[PDB]
Amino acid sequence: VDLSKHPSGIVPTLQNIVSTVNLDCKLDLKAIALQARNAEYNPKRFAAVIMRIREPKTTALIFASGKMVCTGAKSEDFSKMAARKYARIVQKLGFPAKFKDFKIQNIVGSCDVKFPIRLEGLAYSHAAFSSYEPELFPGLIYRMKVPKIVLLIFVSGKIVITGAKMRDETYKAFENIYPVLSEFRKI
Amino acid sequence: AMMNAFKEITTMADRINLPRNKVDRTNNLFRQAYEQKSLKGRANDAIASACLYIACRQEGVPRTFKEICAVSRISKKEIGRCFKLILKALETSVDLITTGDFMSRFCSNLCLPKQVQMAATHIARKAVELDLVPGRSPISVAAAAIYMASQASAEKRTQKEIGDIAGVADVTIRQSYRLIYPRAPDLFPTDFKFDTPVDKLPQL
DNA sequence: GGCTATAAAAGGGCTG
DNA sequence: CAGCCCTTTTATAGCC
Repeated sequence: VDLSKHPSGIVPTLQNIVSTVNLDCKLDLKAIALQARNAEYNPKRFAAVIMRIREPKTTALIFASGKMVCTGAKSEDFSKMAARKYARIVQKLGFPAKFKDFKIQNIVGSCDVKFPIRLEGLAYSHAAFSSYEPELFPGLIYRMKVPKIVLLIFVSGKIVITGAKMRDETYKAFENIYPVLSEFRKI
Repeated sequence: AMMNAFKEITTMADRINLPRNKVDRTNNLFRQAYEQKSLKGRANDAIASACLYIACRQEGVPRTFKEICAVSRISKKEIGRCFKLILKALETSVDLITTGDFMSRFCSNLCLPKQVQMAATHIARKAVELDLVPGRSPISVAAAAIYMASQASAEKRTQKEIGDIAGVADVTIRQSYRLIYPRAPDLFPTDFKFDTPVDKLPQL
């Protein structure tokens, strides 16, 4: 691990990265639909071709403006990589693909404290940051001060930390909340 | 928008039998979610419902989301959503909701005696005290406990009868019930009666 | 399976 | 006519 950086001794495993990239070229979704084959375009529900590729297992939403969105990648670089492969596809279809403006927009990651948690004590103690309605969702939606990431503590110890643009914010969240989780460990 | 909103609030209140207290407080909440609003495109009677939800609970007497909805039209979703929005807006929060919170009402609609109520209420607390039902919704636990209690008395009610009033589903009630059944003995009151004894309670 | 919940981008849609 | 919603991903999990 690296107790200097992950004092908890647990390092959140990244689970889904969402990045956007602007191809510049105005796309013909109608066209792109007809030959892509790994795509899926339905003007009906969603106004964007939905193409997917094996390795890295990602999914892209492509709009007739050049703007693409890559989701599913389990890593930035991988999100980036796949985003290139999409452009090269659009490119190999007859379009002026340009990899302008690529950016990481959200890093979803998960974790396991390995001990059950007394959510109510946490929901009660961090009133300002927690929302725990078993009636609406079985998780305690915690909203961290800094960084501005949302965690979703559960009774089992599994954590889910969303909202990060930089994988390190993800780490800064967990280490922040870990000694709160430990305090409310189930007896 | 506001006055006519209160027109409906009262209608809501009445249908589910709410006295002046929460019925007034819900208007006071609603008037504020107009001043200290930020509830923009939200239904005015969604802001209302949620208010007559955050109200019942602040009065120490809450009813399930399903209960408000069944006097509302605005989905459980929206009342769940504007509810969250409203607490944040107004910088306020509530108290959690527990086993012995719906026991009074659930039992009255179920038409059971004080005997059954008390035991269900003691079972549910020990179910939790004994951590027998880890991540179960308190409503579920309660409806479960109410089934153990009642089934061990004369005045019994079925899972479809309990589920129907608790606002849960037999499947779900079965889930918690079966989780607490193995501790049935340690869960009852002690001085509990017993038209049917524990060794006889439905295993489920 | 489905629903509910969290974050995030894209452009059009429906609207209080 | 600012504001949410649709669509796609992912971890997680109780209720239907």
